[PDB]
Amino acid sequence: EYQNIFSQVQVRGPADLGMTEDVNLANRSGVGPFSTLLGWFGNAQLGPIYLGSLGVLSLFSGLMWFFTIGIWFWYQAGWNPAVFLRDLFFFSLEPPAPEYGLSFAAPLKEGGLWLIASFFMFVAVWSWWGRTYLRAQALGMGKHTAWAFLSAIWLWMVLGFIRPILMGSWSEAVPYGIFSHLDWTNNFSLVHGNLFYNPFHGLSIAFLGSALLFAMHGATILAVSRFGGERELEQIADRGTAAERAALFVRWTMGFNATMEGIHRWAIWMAVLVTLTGGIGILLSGTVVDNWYVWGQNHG
Amino acid sequence: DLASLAIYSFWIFLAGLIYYLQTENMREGYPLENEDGTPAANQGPFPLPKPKTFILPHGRGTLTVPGPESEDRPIALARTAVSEGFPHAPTGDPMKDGVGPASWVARRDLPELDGHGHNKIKPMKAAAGFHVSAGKNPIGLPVRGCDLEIAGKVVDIWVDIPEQMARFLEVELKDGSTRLLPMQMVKVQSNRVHVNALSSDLFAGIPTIKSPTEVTLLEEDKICGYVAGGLMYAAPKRKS
Amino acid sequence: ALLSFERKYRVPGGTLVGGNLFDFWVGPFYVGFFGVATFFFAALGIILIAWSAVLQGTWNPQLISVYPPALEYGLGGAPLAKGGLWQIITICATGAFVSWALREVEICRKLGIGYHIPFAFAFAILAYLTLVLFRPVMMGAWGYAFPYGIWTHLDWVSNTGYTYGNFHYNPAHMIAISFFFTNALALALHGALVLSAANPEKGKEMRTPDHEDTFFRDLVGYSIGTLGIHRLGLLLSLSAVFFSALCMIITGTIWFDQWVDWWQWWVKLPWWANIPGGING
Ligand code: BCL
Ligand code: BCL
Ligand code: BCL
Ligand SMILES: CC[C@H]1c2cc3[nH]c4c(c3C)C(=O)[C@H](C(=O)OC)c4c3nc(cc4[nH]c(cc(n2)[C@@H]1C)c(C(C)=O)c4C)[C@@H](C)[C@@H]3CCC(=O)OC/C=C(\C)CCC[C@H](C)CCC[C@H](C)CCCC(C)C
Ligand SMILES: COC(C)(C)C/C=C/C(C)=C/C=C/C(C)=C/C=C/C(C)=C/C=C\C=C(C)\C=C\C=C(/C)CC/C=C(\C)CCC=C(C)C
Ligand SMILES: CCCCCCCCCCCC[N+](C)(C)[O-]
Ligand SMILES: CCCCCCCCCCCC[N+](C)(C)[O-]
Ligand SMILES: CCCCCCCCCCCC[N+](C)(C)[O-]
Ligand SMILES: [Cl-]
Ligand SMILES: [Fe+3]
Repeated sequence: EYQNIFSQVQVRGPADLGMTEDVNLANRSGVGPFSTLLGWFGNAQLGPIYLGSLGVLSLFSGLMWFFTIGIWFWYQAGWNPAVFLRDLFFFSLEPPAPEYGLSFAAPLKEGGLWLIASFFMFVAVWSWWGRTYLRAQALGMGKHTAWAFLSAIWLWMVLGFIRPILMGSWSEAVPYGIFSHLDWTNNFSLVHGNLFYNPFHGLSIAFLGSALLFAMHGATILAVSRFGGERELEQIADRGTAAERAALFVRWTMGFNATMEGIHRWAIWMAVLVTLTGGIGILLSGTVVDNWYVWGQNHG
Repeated sequence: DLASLAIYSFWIFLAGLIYYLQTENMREGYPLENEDGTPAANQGPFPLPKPKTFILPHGRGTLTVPGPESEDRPIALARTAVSEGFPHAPTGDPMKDGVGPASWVARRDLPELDGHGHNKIKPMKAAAGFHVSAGKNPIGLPVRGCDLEIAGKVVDIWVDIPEQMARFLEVELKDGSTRLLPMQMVKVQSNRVHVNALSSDLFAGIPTIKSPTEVTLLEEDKICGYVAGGLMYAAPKRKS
Repeated sequence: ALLSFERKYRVPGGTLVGGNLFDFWVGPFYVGFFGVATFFFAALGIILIAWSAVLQGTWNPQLISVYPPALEYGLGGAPLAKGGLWQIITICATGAFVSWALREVEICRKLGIGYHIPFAFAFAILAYLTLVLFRPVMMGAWGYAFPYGIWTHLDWVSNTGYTYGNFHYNPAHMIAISFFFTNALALALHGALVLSAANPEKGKEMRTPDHEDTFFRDLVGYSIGTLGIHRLGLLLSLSAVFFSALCMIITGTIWFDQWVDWWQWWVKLPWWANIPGGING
C-alpha cells in the first residue's frame, strides 16, 4: 500500500502572485525561489511576502529586541567569541532587582537593559497582532487567526506584564535566556507550592489535547486523500464521500460524530484554551493564591 | 474565594462550549434515520442547530445547513438480518452500483473553481507552462494492476493549477479511451505505475469523464470510490 | 441510529478475524471481534480497580491508586495485596489498547480508507509501554513504573523528574516540549485558516483555498498548503510523543545523574574550556 507522507511527483507553474481583493499589492515583494526540498512535503513557492507599515515596525522592533539581548551576551562573554559560543545557553538578561520595584528608570547593568528589550518586544508583538488582523481584512476573511493569536498574547502578557504590575515589581517577570527561563519556570512552581495543585495548570496540560486532535485530524485527511479530502472547503459547501467516511470512522469508533466545519471548531478551541487557562493560572498565582498545595487542601 | 470562583466560572463556560461544539457537528447527517429511512425516535440529547446558510462564490447559489438530507441516488442494498445494526449485502455489483468502500456522493455535476473562477484541475497538456519539476515523470509509463498485468499507459497528469500538485493520471487503455487514476492510489515506480487497488480488467469499469478538458466533483467521487472500492472487491486477484 | 447517508457504507466484510461473526453494530458503535476483546479487557480491568478498595481503603475516586509492586520484588511476581493487582491491570490496559487499535483497522477496511489513524494511535501506546514496561524491565523492578491514581501519578512525575535535578535539562525532553508547543501552534493556525475562509466577513462569499495561501504568503512569505499542513500535523504530534518516550528510556538507564551536568561536555570542550570570563570559569 502507498501512504501519503511525501509526494512522488512534483509539478510547478508560474509564480502565484496570490489573490488580490483589497490588498495594496505595492507592498508585495518579488516572488522567492522554488525549493524542491519543501515541495516534497508541502508547497515549494517562497513569497511573495507583504510588508506594510506595521510589517516594518514589528520587524524593526523585533531585531531591536533580538540585538539588545545579544549585545548583553557579548558583554558577559568579555567580547570573546569562544566564551560566547560556549556559555551561550547560560547568559541571561534579568529584570531589575526587586529593590527597584516598578520604577521605570533602573541602571542598565542592573536591569535597565531589560526594560529596553521589553519595550521592543511589546511593540513588536502587538504590531504583529494588528498585522494578522489587517491581512485577513484585506482578503475579506474572518479574523479568526488574530483572535486565536490574542490567546498566545494573553499568556505572554500575564507572564511578563500584568503579573509584574500586580505583584508590584518588575523582578517577578521572566529573564531572557535559555537555561535561565528554564530555571524560572522551575522555581515558580516551587515558590507557589507545586503548580500541579493549580487547577488551571491541570486544564492547560489537558488541552495541550491538541496533540491528540491534530494527530487524528491529520491522519484522517491523509487516510481520505484518495477521495480528495485535503480540499476541505469544497467539502463543506458540497459534502463528498471523503467527508462522509471521515464522519463515520469517528461515529463507528467512539460514538459522537463530526462534520467538516465541525472538526475545525474543535481544533481552534483546543489550542486557544491552552494559553487561555494558562494565563489565568499564572495571574492568580502569587497575586491571589500563595500556595496551591495549601489552596488545594481547602478543596477550593 | 477568588480563585475558586475563577475555576467554577470556567467549568460553566466549558459545558456551554461542548454544547456549542456538539451542535455545530450536527449540520450534516442529521436528522438520524432508521435502516428503512424513516426518521428515528431517539435523535440524541442535543437539538439541531440554527440554519446558517453559506454564500457560494462565483454565483453558485447558497447552501443552508442543516438542510433536506437525501441520497438523490439509488442504493442497491438489502437487509441481512431481521433486526437493526446488521450489515447490508449488495443486490448487484458493489463496484457498479457504488456501495460500501465504492460508495460515491451525488455532489454537483460542476467542476471546482479557483479563486479567479477558472477550473481548479486541468490536464497538463492544457496547463499554462506546467511541467514536472522533481521526481519521476509518469507520462509514458505503463500502468500495472494488482494482478501484475498491464492495463494501459499514462498519457497525461491532471494538475491542480492553484495548489500546484498532481492529482490524477490520465491512463490510456487498450481501446484508446482514457481514465483518471487518483494520485494517492497509484505507486509511481522507476519503470511502471503500479495500482494495488484495481486489477487490469477493471480499468474499463472506471467511470469516464464527459469533457476531456475538465473533471467534475460528481465525476471525481465516482472515480475515487471505484478505485478505492477495488481494494475490497477485487479479492480473487491481488498479489502485491 | 443511522446518519442520513450511512446505509450505503454498512456492507458486510473487512473483518480481520472471525469474519461475518462479529460483523455488526450496536447503535452508532461498530463491534467486530476487537470491540468484544476491548470490552473484555476493559470490563475485566474496572473489576480489579474496584477490587483495590476492599483491600485498599476508601471508595473516593480522588484517592484510589493502584501502586506497582515494590522494588524488592524486581520483575518477579507480587501478591495482589501489594502490587499483584497492578500487574494484571497493566495487562488488561494493554489488551484493551491493542484491541482498540486493531478495531480501528477493521473500521478502516470497511470504509476503504488509509490506516493512518491507528498508526498514529500506535505512538501513544508506545509511550505508555515505555513507562510501564520497557523503562522498568530495563531497570530491573516494576516499582519504577507509575501508579494508576488520579493525583498520585502527578506525584510520580514530580518525584521522578526531580531525582535527576531539574528535568528541563534532559535534552530529548527539550526536543519533545518543542513539538508539543509547535503542534499546538500548528493546530491554532490551521483551525483559524479554514474557518476564516468558510466563515468570511459578513455578506461576502466563501473564500477559496487561494485566499488561504495568499494569507500566509502575505503574513510570513510561505504557505505549506492544504495537504502540507496535514502532513505537518501528523508529524509534529507523532514526533512530540516520540521524544517523550525517548527522553524517558534514556533517563536512569544510560544516564542516571543530574541532567544539568550532562551539558558540561559542551562547556568542557578543549578549545574553550579554559578561556576565562563569561559564566563558566
Ligand atoms: C506522560 C504524561 C504523564 C502524566 C502526567 C499528567 C499531568 C502533568 C496532567 C495529567 C492529567 C491527566 N491525566 Mg495523566 N500522565 C500520564 C499518564 C496518564 C494516562 C495513561 C494511561 O497513560 C492516563 C489515562 C492519564 C489520565 C489523566 C487525566 C486524569 C488528566 C487529563 C488527561 C487529558 O486531558 O488527556 C488528553 C485527552 C483528552 C482531553 C481526551 C479525553 C480523555 C479523558 C480526560 C480521560 C479520562 C481518564 C480517566 C481518569 C481514566 C479512568 C479509567 C476508567 C477505567 C475509565 N494520565 C503520564 C505518566 N497527567 C492532568 C490533570 O488534570 O491531572 C489531575 C495534568 O495536569
Ligand atoms: C518544574 C516545572 C513545573 C511547572 C511549571 C510551569 C510554569 C511556571 C508555567 C507552566 C506552564 C505550562 N506547563 Mg507546567 N510545570 C510543571 C509540569 C508540567 C508538565 C509535565 C509534568 O510534564 C507539563 C506537560 C506541563 C505543561 C505546561 C503547559 C501546558 C503550560 C504552557 C502552555 C503553553 O503552550 O505555553 C507555550 C506558549 C506560550 C509561552 C505563549 C507565548 C506567546 C507569545 C506571544 C509567543 C511569541 C513570543 C516571541 C515574540 C517569539 C519570538 C519569535 C522568534 C521567531 C524567535 N507542565 C512542573 C510542575 N508550567 C505555564 C502555564 O500556563 O501554566 C498554567 C507556566 O507559566
Ligand atoms: C516536576 C516534573 C518535571 C518533569 C518530569 C517528567 C516526567 C517524570 C515525565 C515527563 C514527560 C513529559 N513531559 Mg516533563 N517535566 C517537567 C516539566 C515539563 C513541562 C513544563 C513547561 O513544565 C512540559 C511542557 C513538559 C513536557 C512533557 C512531555 C515531553 C512529556 C509528556 C507527554 C507525552 O508524550 O506523554 C506520552 C503519552 C502517554 C504515555 C499517553 C498514553 C495513553 C495510552 C496509549 C492510552 C490511554 C487511554 C486511556 C485508558 C483512555 C481512557 C479513555 C476512557 C474512554 C475513559 N515537562 C518538570 C521539570 N516529564 C513524560 C514522558 O517523558 O513521557 C514519555 C514523563 O514520564
Ligand atoms: C500521537 C499520540 C497522541 C494521541 C493520539 C491518538 N490518541 C488516540 C488516537 C490517536 C491518533 C486514536 O485513534 C484513539 C481514539 O480512539 O481516539 C478517539 C486514541 C485515544 N486516545 C485516548 C486518550 C489519551 N490520548 C492521550 C494522548 C495522545 N493521544 C498523544 C499526545 C492521552 C494522554 C495525554 O495521556 C490520553 C488519556 C483515548 C480517548 C483513545 C483510546 C481509547 C482506548 O484505548 O480505549 C480502549 C480502552 C478502554 C475503552 C478502557 C480500558 C480501561 C483500562 C483496562 C483501565 C485500567 C488501565 C488504565 C491505564 C487505568 C489508569 C489511568 C490512571 C491515570 C487513572
Ligand atoms: C551574535 O549576533 C548578535 C549578538 C548581534 C545577535 C544575537 C542575539 C542573541 C544571541 C539573542 C538571544 C536571545 C534570547 C536567548 C532570547 C530568549 C528569550 C526568552 C527565552 C524569553 C522568554 C520569556 C519572555 C517573556 C514571558 C516576556 C514577557 C514580556 C512581555 C510579553 C512584554 C514585556 C513588557 C515590557 C518590557 C514593559 C515595557 C513597558 C512599557 C511602558 C513600554
Ligand atoms: C521536515 C520538513 C522538510 C521536508 C522534508 C524533505 C525530505 C523529503 C525527501 C523525499 C524523498 C524523495 N522520495 C522519492 C523518497 O520521496
Ligand atoms: C531572495 C533572498 C531574500 C530572502 C528573504 C528571507 C526569507 C523571508 C521569507 C521568504 C520570503 C522570500 N522572499 C520572497 C522575500 O524573497
Ligand atoms: C476536557 C476534559 C479536561 C480534563 C479535566 C481535568 C480535570 C482537572 C481539573 C482540576 C480539578 C478542579 N477541582 C475542582 C476538582 O479541583
Ligand atoms: Cl516518527
Ligand atoms: Fe483540516
